[PDB]
Amino acid sequence: AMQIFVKTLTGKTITLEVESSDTIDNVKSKIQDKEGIPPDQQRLIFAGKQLEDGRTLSDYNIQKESTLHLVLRLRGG
Amino acid sequence: AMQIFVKTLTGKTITLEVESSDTIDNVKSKIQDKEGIPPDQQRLIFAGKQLEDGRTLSDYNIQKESTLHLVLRLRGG
Amino acid sequence: AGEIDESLYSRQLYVLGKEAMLKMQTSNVLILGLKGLGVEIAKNVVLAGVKSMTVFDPEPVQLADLSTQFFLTEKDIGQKRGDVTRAKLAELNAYVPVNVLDSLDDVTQLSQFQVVVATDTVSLEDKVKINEFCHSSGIRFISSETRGLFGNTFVDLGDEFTVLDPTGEEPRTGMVSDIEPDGTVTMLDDNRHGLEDGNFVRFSEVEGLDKLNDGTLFKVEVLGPFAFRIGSVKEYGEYKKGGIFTEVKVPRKISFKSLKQQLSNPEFVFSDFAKFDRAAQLHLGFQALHQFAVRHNGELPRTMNDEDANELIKLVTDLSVQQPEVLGEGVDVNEDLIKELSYQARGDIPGVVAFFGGLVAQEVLKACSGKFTPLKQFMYFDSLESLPDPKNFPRNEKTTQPVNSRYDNQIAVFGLDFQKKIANSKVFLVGSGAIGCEMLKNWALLGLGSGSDGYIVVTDNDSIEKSNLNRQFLFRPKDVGKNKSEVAAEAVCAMNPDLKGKINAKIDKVGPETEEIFNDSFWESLDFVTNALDNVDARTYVDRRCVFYRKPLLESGTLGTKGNTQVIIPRLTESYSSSRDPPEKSIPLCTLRSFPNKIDHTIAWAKSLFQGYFTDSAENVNMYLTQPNFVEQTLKQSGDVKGVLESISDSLSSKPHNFEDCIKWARLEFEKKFNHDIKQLLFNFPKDAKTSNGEPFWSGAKRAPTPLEFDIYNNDHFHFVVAGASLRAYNYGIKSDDSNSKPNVDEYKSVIDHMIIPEFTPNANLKIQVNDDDPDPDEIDQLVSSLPDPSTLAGFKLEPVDFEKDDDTNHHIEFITACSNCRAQNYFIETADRQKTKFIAGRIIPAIATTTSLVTGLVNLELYKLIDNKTDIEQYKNGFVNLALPFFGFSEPIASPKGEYNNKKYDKIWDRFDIKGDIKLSDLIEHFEKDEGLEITMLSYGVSLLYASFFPPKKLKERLNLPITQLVKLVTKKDIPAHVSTMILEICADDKEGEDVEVPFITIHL
Ligand SMILES: *O=P([O])([O])O[C][C]1O[C](N2[C]=NC3=C2N=[C]N=C3[N])[C]([O])[C]1[O]
Repeated sequence: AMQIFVKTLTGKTITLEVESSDTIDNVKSKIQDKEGIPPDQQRLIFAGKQLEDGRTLSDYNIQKESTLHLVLRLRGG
Repeated sequence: AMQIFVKTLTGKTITLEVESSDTIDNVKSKIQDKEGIPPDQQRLIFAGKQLEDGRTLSDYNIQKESTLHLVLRLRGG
Repeated sequence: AGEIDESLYSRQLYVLGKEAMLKMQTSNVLILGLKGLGVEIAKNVVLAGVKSMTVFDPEPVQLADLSTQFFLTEKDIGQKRGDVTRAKLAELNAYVPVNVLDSLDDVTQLSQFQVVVATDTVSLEDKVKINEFCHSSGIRFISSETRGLFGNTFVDLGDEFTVLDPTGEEPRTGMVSDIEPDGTVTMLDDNRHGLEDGNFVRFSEVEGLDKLNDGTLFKVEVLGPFAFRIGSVKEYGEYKKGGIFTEVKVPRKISFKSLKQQLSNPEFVFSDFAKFDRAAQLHLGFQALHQFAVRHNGELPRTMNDEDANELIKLVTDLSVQQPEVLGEGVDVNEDLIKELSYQARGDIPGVVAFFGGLVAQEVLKACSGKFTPLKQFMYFDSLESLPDPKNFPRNEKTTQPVNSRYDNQIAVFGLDFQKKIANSKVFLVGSGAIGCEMLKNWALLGLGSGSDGYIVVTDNDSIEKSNLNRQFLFRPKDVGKNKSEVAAEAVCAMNPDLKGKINAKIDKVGPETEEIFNDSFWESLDFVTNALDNVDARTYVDRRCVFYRKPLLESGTLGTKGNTQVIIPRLTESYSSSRDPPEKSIPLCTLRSFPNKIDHTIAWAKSLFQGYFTDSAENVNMYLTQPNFVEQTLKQSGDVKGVLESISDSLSSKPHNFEDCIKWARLEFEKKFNHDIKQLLFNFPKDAKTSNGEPFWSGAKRAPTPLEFDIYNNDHFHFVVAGASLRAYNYGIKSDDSNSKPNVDEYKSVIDHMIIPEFTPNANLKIQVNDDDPDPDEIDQLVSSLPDPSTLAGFKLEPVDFEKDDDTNHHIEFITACSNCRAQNYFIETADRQKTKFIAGRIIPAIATTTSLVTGLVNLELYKLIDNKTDIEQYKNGFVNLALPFFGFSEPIASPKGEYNNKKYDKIWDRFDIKGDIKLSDLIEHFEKDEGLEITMLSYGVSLLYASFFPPKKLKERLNLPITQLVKLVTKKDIPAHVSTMILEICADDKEGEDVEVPFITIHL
C-alpha cells in the first residue's frame, strides 16, 4: 500500500496507490481508473528509461514517493 | 552477456547490451527503442556484409566490442 | 571583403556555412603535380572558393597523361602540364586567381601558402623534406598517390589544429518538461533528445532556475532516450515550467605527427573495414614502391612484370623483418597483394583518381577552415574486385602493353580487349546535373561508348541555373539558360574527341508520360543504366523499368558530405525498390494553423499565405471570369467552398487602382493576420484559460501569442508591406513605385499614417480546432449573390505569381521571410534570415563537388564489374560515405528473394513467364498446366479480372476462345492502344498438390 507520483506534460502530478510488486500494466490501468487516459496511450518513463509493461515497480527500484513521467504518444496538436 | 557499438552516418555512437545468440531482428528493435527508427528502415553493415533480418549476431561473427554501422541512402545529386 | 556571393555558392553554403567559407577565402593553396590526381583535387578546391590556387608541374605533357587528366588535349603534348592547365582551372571560378609556380628549387617559397598538397609526381624524398618544412613552419600538409586500383592519402595539419565543428550536423535541440534537483532533464512528450554522453548544452526559457539560462554550458550524461542529466541544479533554484535546450559544439585541439614519424608509426583510418588487415600491408607496399624507384633511376616497376614484382615483394619482406611491429609479430607479408601493387604501379584509373580527388579536396577545405574532422592520418584503398576474370580477359605483358593511345595506362591494368568492350558499351544516363557531369567526365576518360558498337544517351529536362556552376563543372556562366544535357555532351567531346558523334543528348523527363519515347526498342538495346537523379520518384521509376527490361542499374546519391552507391544486377540482387527509406516528416495542421513553436511552422504558414494571396487567388478569378459553370462546380466539387468564393469576392471588391492602394491592402493584411486573428485566438483561449480537467490550456508546446503593433522601423513589419504591395501590384498589372529603385520608408510611412485602421471586434461563435482528430474545419448563398457578374469585367485578368526561390529581385523570399518572422514575433519564436528561410521554404538540398566527385568515383569502380558480367554477388560493393567524419563503409548487395513451385526454383524479382503472341486464353491455361504444372486460378490485367477458375460455363464460353487483347476489350470495353507492345498479367495458381502458390508474373509480347 504505497504512493507514487506521475507527471504529465502540463505540469500535472497524479497520485496513485500501488504495491512495489505491481506491473507497469497495472500502473497504466490505475492511471485509467483515476484520470481516464487509456493504457494503450500511456508511455511511462523513470530516470530516462521507458518502463516495459511486464515488469514491476520493484524491478526498477521505484520507491514510495518516487516520481515517474507520463507521456501520451504523439499525434495531433 | 556482451557489449557492441552502433555508429550512425552522422557520427553518433550507440551502445547496446546483447547476447551472441540474439537475432538481427532483436538488435534492430533495440535500435528502435533507442533511436526511434523502425526496423524496416534500418540498414546495418558489418565487415563487408549488410545484416539480414533472419540471422544471428553469431552468423556474422560479431564479437564483443564490435562496431556496426547504421547507414542511409541519400536522395540528392 | 568579408563577403560571400550567395547566387553562386547557395547549395555549398548550406554545407560549410559562412564562417568556414570566409576562412577559405583567406587561404592560399599550392598543388604539386598536375596529372589526373592533382587536377581533380584542384578542380574541386577551385570550385569551392579559396583565396588563390597555385599549381606547380614543369614536366612535359605526354599522351599517356590523358588517362585521367581531363583538361589536357593532344594539342598540348610537349608543353608543361602546369601551364596548359592553369587557364582551364581559372574558368571554373572567376573569384579564384590561378597561378603557376615556375620553380621549386628554393623551398622557402612554400611560406606563401597555408596548405600544400603533394601528389604522385613528387618523390618520397621530396615529400619528406617538404613536409618537414611545412610542419615546422605551421603550413598544413597533405599528400596523395594513386597506382592502378590502389591509392592512399596522408594528412598532417601540424602540432596545433583546432576543429570548430566535428560533423556539420544541426545542433540537437528540444523542449523540456521537467528538471529535477539532481539535474535530470526529461523531454516534453515522445520527443527524443538525441544527445550523446559528453555533448554540451545551454538552456533558455527555463522558469524557476534563472541562471541556467545565461549561456553556461552543461555536460550531458544520457540516462535513456527520453532523459539526460546535467548535475545538481539545487544552487540555481526550483524548476517550475518551460525550457528549451540547445546543443553547443565546443572547440577541440588536435596534434598531427610528421610524415617522417608516421612512416614508421602510422595512425590509420580504414577505407573498408572488410579489408582492415590490408592497410598495414599497403603502407609497407607504397614505401617499397619508392625504394624501387630509388634503385631503378626513378622508374616504377613495369606493367605485369614478374621480375619487378618479386623485387617489390623482397623489398616489402625486408621492411617487415626490420620492423616486425608493422604487420605484427608472426604476421606474413601478403605476397599476392604486393604482387598486384607492382603489376599495376603505372596504372592511372579514373574511378580511383576521382575518389581520392574528392576526398583530398575535402581535406584541403577542412585544413583551411576547422570545419569537420580531419583524416588522421594515413588512409589506404584498393578496388581489386574491379579486376575482370582472367579467363575472359587475360592479363600479361603482351595484352597489357601500351598502344600509343590516351588509354594506355588503363590498358596497363585491364588489357586491350577489356578496354575495347568498354568502348563498345551502350549506356543510358538519367540526369545531367552534378553527378551527371562527373559521370560524363569519367566516361569521356574511359572511352565509354566511343567504339563503333557503343554510344551514350543522356537525358535531362532541366536548364542551367547560376547556383549549378558551383558543382557542375562542365557549365560556364555563358551557358546559363541552356539545356544541361546538350551543354554537358559538348563539353566532354572537347575533353575527348573520340566521343564526337557518340553522345545523344535528350531533353526529356523520364517517367510514365514518356514511354512512347523511351520504348521497348530503346531499353532493350542498352547494356546498362546509370542514375544521376535528385528525387526518389525518378529512381523508383528507372528501377522498375530496369527490372522489367532486365538491365543492370548503377545508383548513387549525395546530401552535403554524405553519399551512397548501390548496384542492381539482373537475376542476382535486390533492386532499389526492394527496400524503404525513412519518409518525410509531416506537421499536424492544428500546429500550423494555431500553435506554432518552431520557425519551420511559421515558414510553412507563410508559404501557404503567399500561395493563396498571389497564385491561387488569381487563378480562381481568371476561372470564375471565363467559366460560367465555375460556381456550380465549386459548390459540389470543392472541399473548401467558402474559401474559394471568399477569395473571388475579395479579389474583386478591393480592386486597387494605383500602387498606393496596394500598400493600403498589405498594411490591412498585417492588421488581420498579426493583430486581429491573434486577438481572436486569445478570445477563445485567454492566457490564463483552463481545460476540461483543470489544467492550463497554454502549456506544453503551446506558446501564448501576443498581438503586434505595426512599426515601420521593424525590418519584418516593413518588408511584409513592401513585398505584399509589390506582389499585389503584379497580380493587378499596376506599376510599382519601387520598380526602378529601392523602397523608401518615408514614402510608405506617409501612406500608412493617413490610413484609418478598423478596430478589432471579436466573433463570439467562432470555433478553432485544438486537435487534428477533432472537428470540424445559409451563408454561402449570400456569398454567391455578392459576386459580380463577368459581364462587368470584360477583359479583366489577373497575373498569377509562380514561386521562384532563386531570383532575389522578385520579392518572393522577401515576402515569406518577413511574413514568417511577423508570426514568429506573435509567438515569441526567434526570427530567421532570408538564407535560412530560402532553405526551408525552397526545400534546397545541400550539395558540394567533393562528395559528388568521390561518389561518382565509386560508381565507376562498380561499372567495371558490369563489363565483365560478374555473377558472384560477393564481388560487388554498395558504398556509404560521410566526408565530414571521415567515414567509408561498403557492403555486399542483398541477394534477390527466391521462391519455389513444384520444386522448381525461381527469382521473385527478376523471373517472369514470357509468352509470344496474342495467345488464346484456353491455350494459355493449357500451356501452364503442361509446361509448368500450374493450374491457373485467377488472371488479371491491371485492375480488371479476366479469368477465374470459379467462373460459370456461360462466362467461360464467352472468354476461353479469345486472344488476350480481345479478352481485355471484352471486359474493359476499351481496346488496346496501338503503341502498346507488352501486357503484364498477374496470376494466382495451384501447384500439383492443389495448393495456392506464389508464382512469377506473365508478359505477353504482342
Ligand atoms: O543533383 P543535381 O540536381 O545536381 O542533378 C540531378 C539532375 O537530375 C535531373 N532529373 C531529375 N528528375 C529527372 C531528371 N532527369 C530526367 N528525368 C527525371 N525524372 C534534374 O533535372 C537535375 O539536372
